[PDB]
Amino acid sequence: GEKLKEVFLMLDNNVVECIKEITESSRNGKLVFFVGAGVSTLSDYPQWWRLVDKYHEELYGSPKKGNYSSDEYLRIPQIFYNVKGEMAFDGILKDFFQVDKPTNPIHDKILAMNPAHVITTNYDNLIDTACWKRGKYFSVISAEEDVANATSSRYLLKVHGDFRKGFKGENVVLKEDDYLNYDQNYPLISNLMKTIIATHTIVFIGYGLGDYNINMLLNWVRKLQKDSFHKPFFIRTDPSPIENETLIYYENKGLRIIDAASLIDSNEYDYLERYSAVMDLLIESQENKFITKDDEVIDYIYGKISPLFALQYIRKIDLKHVFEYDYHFEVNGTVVRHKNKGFGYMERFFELKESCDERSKLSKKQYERFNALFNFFEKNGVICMAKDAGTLNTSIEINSLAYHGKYDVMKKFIEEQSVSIEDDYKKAFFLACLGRWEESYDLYSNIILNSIDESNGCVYYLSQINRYRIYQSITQAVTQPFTDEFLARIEREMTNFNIDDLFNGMPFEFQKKYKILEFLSDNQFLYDDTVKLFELTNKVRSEMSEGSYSFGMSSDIVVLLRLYDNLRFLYENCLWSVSFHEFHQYIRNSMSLLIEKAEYERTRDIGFFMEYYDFVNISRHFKIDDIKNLERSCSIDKIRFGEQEKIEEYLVGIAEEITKQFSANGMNVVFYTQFISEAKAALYFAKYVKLSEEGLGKIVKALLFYFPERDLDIGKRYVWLERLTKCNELPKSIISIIDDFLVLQAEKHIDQNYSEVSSNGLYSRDYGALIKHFEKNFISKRLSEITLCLTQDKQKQIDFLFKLLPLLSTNAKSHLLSFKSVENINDLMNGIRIGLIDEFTPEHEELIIEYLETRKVNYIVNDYMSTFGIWYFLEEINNSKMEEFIGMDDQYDFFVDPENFDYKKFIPSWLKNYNDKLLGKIAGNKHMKHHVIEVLKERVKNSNDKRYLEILMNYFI
Amino acid sequence: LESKRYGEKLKEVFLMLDNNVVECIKEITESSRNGKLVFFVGAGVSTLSDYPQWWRLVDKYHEELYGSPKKGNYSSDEYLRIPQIFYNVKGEMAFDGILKDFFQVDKPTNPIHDKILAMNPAHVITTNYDNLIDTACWKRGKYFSVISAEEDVANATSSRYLLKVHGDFRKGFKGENVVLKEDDYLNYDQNYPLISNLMKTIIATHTIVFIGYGLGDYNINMLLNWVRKLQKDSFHKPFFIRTDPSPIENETLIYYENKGLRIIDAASLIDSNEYDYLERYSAVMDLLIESQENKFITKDDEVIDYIYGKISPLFALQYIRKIDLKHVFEYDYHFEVNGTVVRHKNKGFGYMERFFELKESCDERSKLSKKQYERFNALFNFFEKNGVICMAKDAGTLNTSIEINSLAYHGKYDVMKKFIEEQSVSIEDDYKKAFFLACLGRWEESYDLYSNIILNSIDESNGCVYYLSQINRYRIYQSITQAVTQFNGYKPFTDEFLARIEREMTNFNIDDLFNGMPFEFQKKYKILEFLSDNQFLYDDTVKLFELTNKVGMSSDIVVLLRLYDNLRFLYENCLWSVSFHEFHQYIRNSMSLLIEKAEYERTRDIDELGFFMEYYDFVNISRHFKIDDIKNLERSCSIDKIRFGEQEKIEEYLVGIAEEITKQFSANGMNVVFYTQFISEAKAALYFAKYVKLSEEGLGKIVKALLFYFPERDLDIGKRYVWLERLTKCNELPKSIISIIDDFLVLQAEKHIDQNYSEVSSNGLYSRDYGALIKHFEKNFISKRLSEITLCLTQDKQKQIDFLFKLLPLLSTNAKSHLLSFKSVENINDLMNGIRIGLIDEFTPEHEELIIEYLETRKVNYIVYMSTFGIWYFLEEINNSKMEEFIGMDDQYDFFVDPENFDYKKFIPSWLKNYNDKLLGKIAGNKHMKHHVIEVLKERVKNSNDKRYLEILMNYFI
Amino acid sequence: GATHDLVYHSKINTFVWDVEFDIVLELNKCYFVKCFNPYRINGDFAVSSIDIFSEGKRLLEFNFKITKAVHVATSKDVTEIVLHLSERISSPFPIVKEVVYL
Repeated sequence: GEKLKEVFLMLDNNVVECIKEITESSRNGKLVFFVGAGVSTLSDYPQWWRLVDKYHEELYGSPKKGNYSSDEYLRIPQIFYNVKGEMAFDGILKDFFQVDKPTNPIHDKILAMNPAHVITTNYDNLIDTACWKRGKYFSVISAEEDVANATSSRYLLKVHGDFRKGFKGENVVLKEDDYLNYDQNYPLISNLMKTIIATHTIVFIGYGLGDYNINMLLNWVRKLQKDSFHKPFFIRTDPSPIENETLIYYENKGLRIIDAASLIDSNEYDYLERYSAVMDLLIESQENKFITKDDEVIDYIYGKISPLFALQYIRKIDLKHVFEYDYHFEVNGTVVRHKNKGFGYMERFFELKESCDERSKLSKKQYERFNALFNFFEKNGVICMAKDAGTLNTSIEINSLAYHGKYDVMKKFIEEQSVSIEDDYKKAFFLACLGRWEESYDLYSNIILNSIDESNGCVYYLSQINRYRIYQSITQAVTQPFTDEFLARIEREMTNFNIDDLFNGMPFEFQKKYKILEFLSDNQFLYDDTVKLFELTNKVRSEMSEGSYSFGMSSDIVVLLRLYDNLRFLYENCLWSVSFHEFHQYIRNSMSLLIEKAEYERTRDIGFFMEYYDFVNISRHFKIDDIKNLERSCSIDKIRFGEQEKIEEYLVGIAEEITKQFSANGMNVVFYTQFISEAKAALYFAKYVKLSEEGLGKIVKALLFYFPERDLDIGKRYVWLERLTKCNELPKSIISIIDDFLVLQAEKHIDQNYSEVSSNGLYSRDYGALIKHFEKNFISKRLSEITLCLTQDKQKQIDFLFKLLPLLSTNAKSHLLSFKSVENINDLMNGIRIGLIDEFTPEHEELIIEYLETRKVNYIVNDYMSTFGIWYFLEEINNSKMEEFIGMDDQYDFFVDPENFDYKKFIPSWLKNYNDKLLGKIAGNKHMKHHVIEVLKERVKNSNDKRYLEILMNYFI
Repeated sequence: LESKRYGEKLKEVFLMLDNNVVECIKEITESSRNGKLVFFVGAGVSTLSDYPQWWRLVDKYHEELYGSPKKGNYSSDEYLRIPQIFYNVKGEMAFDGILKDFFQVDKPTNPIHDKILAMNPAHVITTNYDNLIDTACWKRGKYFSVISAEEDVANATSSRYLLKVHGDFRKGFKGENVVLKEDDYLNYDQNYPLISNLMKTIIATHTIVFIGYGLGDYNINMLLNWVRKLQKDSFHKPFFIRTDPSPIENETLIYYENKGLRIIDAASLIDSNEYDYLERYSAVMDLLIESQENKFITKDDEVIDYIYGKISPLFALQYIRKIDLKHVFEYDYHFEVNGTVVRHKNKGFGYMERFFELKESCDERSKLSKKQYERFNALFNFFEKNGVICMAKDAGTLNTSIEINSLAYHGKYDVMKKFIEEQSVSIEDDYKKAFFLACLGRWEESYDLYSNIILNSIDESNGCVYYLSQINRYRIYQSITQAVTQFNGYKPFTDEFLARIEREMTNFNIDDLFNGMPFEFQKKYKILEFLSDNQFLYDDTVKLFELTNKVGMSSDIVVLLRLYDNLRFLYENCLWSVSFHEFHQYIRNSMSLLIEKAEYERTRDIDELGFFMEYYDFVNISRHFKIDDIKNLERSCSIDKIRFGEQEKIEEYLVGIAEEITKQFSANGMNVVFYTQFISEAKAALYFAKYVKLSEEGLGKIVKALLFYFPERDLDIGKRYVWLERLTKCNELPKSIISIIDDFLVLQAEKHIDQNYSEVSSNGLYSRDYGALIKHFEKNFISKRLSEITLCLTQDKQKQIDFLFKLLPLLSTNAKSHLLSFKSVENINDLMNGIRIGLIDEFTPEHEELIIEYLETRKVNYIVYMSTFGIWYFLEEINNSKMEEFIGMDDQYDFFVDPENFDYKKFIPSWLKNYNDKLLGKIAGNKHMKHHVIEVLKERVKNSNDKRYLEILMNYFI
Repeated sequence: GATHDLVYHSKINTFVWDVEFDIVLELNKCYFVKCFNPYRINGDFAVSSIDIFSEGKRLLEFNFKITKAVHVATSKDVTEIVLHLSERISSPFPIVKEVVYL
């Protein structure tokens, strides 16, 4: 090896580039060997001059010894065939050629090169015997009836016949007439031979530079053009070195001779180590020891990287596949060696990087190639090795208008003039991201029809995948916007288009130079990342259940800076493949693990600061029930949210997009359904940000007024307004907004049958409560004027302005209570919910007696019953009649009779639902304390909620 | 309308064919699927979208040469001599001018230059001079290497050819770029050497379809002379599609059929006018496009052959998953794992629905043919074996109880070693032997015999023995590599071995194993490609994530009967690819979800506040968990209230583990490659063994194969005490376990006869505890042998005296007299062994002062056994006022010596799972201990899944 | 400077971190492991049993003024931080080298 590395250094400049071409064609599959009869005469198989001597022996007698010339090799077997016959000819064949010689190792080294085809001029059966011992299947095409009867696309093309069907002289090409009548006896093997020759790279491995077969291939290749073809390579293994004139003569005649005696030094009768000398120096397709200079590592890296300048970002996790499996690139820019049994070409590249004294000694164009590669590796975030690197940086930048939700400029970028196909590829991704799928499918089809002239298999392929995923978005759309002409042609051309057959039907330039673009046509994209989340999900949850507060190094950097490379390959390369929900569960379990880790490692008596990118993912990929799962478990209010000028402009970006789209007419039903989920999940997680007065006042106004119904109910807005007004404080502008909302609701009740459909049972009354929760001395002027212009009729509006009764003036309450009084339960339970009854007159409790009597009519064959048992429990009700309704509610019977209630019928809940005077008079009891403490204990076990613990600490113990 | 008139009327045309047209539709479409369909597009499809025909030019070539146009309608080769005489008399600057006049036009393509492209052909060869094909190729987004001159063949960019075989006009309208003159047809095979060879190589390596010609047409005759110079059907016959007005004579349909063509006529299929070609070309090329429709199965003897086409290669496999069978058939019929087929898209014939009806009801079964009946018998056995029974409509009895019947799954070693030493009769026999050798750790004969398999599956035609032996050989290579990276880089393999396995497995890409195969292993075995990567458990894992969220009818059947199909494809097909740890986490999260579900749905009194655990529900916990994972299950969910069945099958499994420990560790049996695999299963299997009620021979052969034969460095002396405790808290010691543990302690007593034997142990548990357990179930036990050992005891051997003072209550009275004629109390360790075997009832005040000097040396610690002194001070054993001086040294000593000055946020979440009933109960009989320990118990009933803190806080505090 | 390996187990109030003490209880290379046995049958009243090593168990009188504490494989003695953590946390053996967690 090392002495052959000295032979590697001891070559002319043609042998080395021929090693490059032979091995790169062995990698491409464009290497065809043409195996001869100098490799099959080692493992000695009876040579032809031996038979012509015997053909001279039984024909004339007295063997010649006047050493055999040219075509006299072929006329002595011919004169014989015309004088003696064929039953003697085919008998001498059966004598000499019916042997079994075991193969030499140089019928195996040809096979160890992985050739595309193997053509041979050998009559024997030693190649396929050598092919049989490696487990390789070759379609042995040795007669003319085998060509379309061939089974595999790998050929063992025995071009001069064979002896597998009998030792007769009619199955092979031995006589002189069989060489003259060859192109009319053998029509298909000849064409298939000379089609391989002009569509591959041919290497001769068994011949001499006489050898009439080679001359038959050198006449035909001389009848061709100005290098239509590629020159065949001849590998000459002879004892004497070649004359220089016959190395120039055959080089223009078509061959390119690699001599084997001008590379080593040996004896006269040892062929096996000349064949081994070239075929141990050609096998090094793995070794590639050609980069021993500082101007050849820069060209190796300019070979495996420089096609990838059309992409705008490449993941590190994909870059350990770009280079074969050495150099696992960690996501912090630190390269670790993995196997690399050879040259540290990356390690050499960093040394001819930053230190400039090795950089000046480069060539001219090698310096420019170094500049482009330095910009490339600097851009993607690869900086150094892992040894001399302690400053590993952070803060990635997805800089794409589609990620930041900055619509606002996309609509401005689309209406500009297009100057490129990469420009139209961004416009088509923006149109697709804006819901305008018709111009997207049209313009993506314009991309796949305009990427035919240029040579770029990463615009075409990725526009294909995006067109297929927008097809799945149209299909998933219409199964729940577009004309019926559209749905026909998109369900006409996307039929039978297999996505898994998109990658393996491409030219070889898009097979290896862009090999990382195949995890995208399936969901093998997030595989490694997800299986490196499962272990970390173990690793940080096994140490939460034993209290192992690691004082050393946290592992959140592994999750948080490997998620961010997934969101950056898609949006920076403008890929529509974001409409799949395994990305969503990856982000939900990722960010959920990061929040539980950051909250667990906060109360630890012995980062994750939530910047801008830590909010877009929660907004776009969660649901409202998922955020509620986070708030039930881990208190996110003790997090210290930064970038509150960037999340604020994001949320007023959401607020202005609700504002613009829902003012007169702006809603596409394909963009509304995408966007309104982000506007919902984004505005529920908006309590954690400290907004301004213009920040809050433009979100609250774009939630109460412009956020459309059927997706946010009137009482469903109350939770959201409550959160956004428990973080901040109402600066006499939110009061003006909610006041203007209630005046708007009051004027919608001027007609009948308006009923304020609401799930929660929360209504405009609660908005009035909140106003008199921060602004105790508030008097609405407009509601006062509405109630002062009130008449005998319009019974709905009177009830609405009795629910909102504390927001009125004194003349308004006089004229207003000149119409209503207490006549039923609903006016009573609105009566003490706005405050205007202080003590019960005993007609109220008897009215409750008739109401619960109708509840007895229920039990014989909106529940207000527990609010009567608790009024009986807090000593408001003064009656001995109300204890008769036992066995009707478990929560009424919990309070009217707290010694006969069966306490395994006590619900795990009901304790998160009680105030401070009730929880505290439950605690001021005996059996309520005894059993409610047990309920609180077992449901502090089987829950992740922190509220039951607060009840049991602050009130019971 | 058009789909129900042209389509359904064409389905009447489908019924109205001879038997040759239909099989030609089958061959043309299956070659369009294979990629062996080559169209040879002509000049009858490019004269629609009218492009100036040649007889128009020869007429003009006759006009400026002679004058007075002929009208004596043009014959044969006179088409070619009038452009030739011109070229010899008028010149070439007039020839190439008439070409520039007529051929320089731009005619937009017809839809039948697009229907040829809608067939997805492998190659497109054409004899057209124009540029309408590639214009039609440009509007579909297809890239063809337009090879129109001889310098284009190796200068071609893609392997899809638009082979313009007669020249082109893209480089100028000259008569030298095309084949138009008569001399250009004579001098064609010497002016055009490479396009001709590449043409006639495609013809004899594909299926050729002619789509634009007539049965005159000298080009076709040039291809019919050459194909006549061939052999006895070396080649395949070209198909001619003839679209002419008149129907063909029967004699010219017989004549050209033996000359080499196979004519599909287009006027013997429809009925139309004289001058309408576009709907004859449409009539055959709308009837040929139906590669998706396959409306050929409208009989009850053709659905059985469709199913015998897509299933019958898969009889060499021994099991196929249902989840893979929805990929075997294209994406209709989602097979649910209970044998219930649901329709998914299936816009056509219910061939499975028809197959079940010609199944069980026999009155449709009798009317089959002879060989179709045998094909039905084989397919019935196949679908019956894998567990597919019916549809989802008329099926309420969906069955259960799968059967992984493989010797390697059940851990039945015992017969593998007997099966391997038999005589081999097949390659499927050697494939099982090689999987058994690989499963027995004998990896050298495995890699040798797998290499013998990949060298012996060259003669037969089976790409599922070869491919799977390849994957197994690669995963055993990763097992050798992962082995030696812990072993060397205890000599398992020689250095000759590690060289050749790191010589041939270099540069073998696993992802290039599948896409380098013949096309028979590309589609007929398409489900064998999720195995070369870890896309095997993808769908199952992403249908666990939702159920993990989600948890009448329970949903445990969805998890428990989809796991079991994963363990059955690998072991029944004898696959070594079980050495990866995503399978493990899938089983751990699966079985962990099933146990938490089955335990959660057990205390449910309905208004709130199966999984019977048979044999297969134990092998997976054993082989795939760890001991800390089982402890995570026992900390959260009480598995003791589960009602474990098959306790004659789990018992024979665990005594199978016990006998394999017994045999291998008796004199010499341990291969270091099989020991490391097996001893993890023997550990995780014997920790989960408390839940099974064993016999006396069942327990007595596990306890003996744990105390005696289970080797050290993997189970410590005090580490065995937990395991023996569990296995003797489930059962009761029937005076045979007592004999085992007694024989163990006599064995340990005789190992202390020499010095420096120290009983290395992590837990601090020792042989004393074994003595305690013996006098925990057998209060009146007297060991005879330990009595004799202590009676033959002398002044020396100080280790053995101490050992037989830790085991002091297991002695006789003469043994304790002669034994306590040597020892007394001189330090802390003899005192805290003194009251741990029971022989001190009350403290004499020299003991407490000895504790004073001990804790004084603890003061020597704090200047630059303690909690057991503070608790003895707390349970009113210590009578001293000196011991309260050591404050600020332990938080648990200061919890008991001073329970009003201890800062109770320094009170550990634990320490309450560690106290007895007299301590927990005198903690509870206090004021501030109750006040703060109840708060600790409350917050750690919140932030824990353990059920023990709740038991403390219920049973002692409230 | 070895705080990248310092782990704080909080159910026994210790600091699992591989050091090798040099003590006067005069000994060299002494490391401590600690157990967490929940229901140790008969084995006094405690949570945690120290199991002192000196390349093998020590077989206990109990002094160990630690004079030279040195971190394994990233040396240059860490005695200052060990006395600091001994100053804050008041338990037996605040630096423990392994925890069993029974």
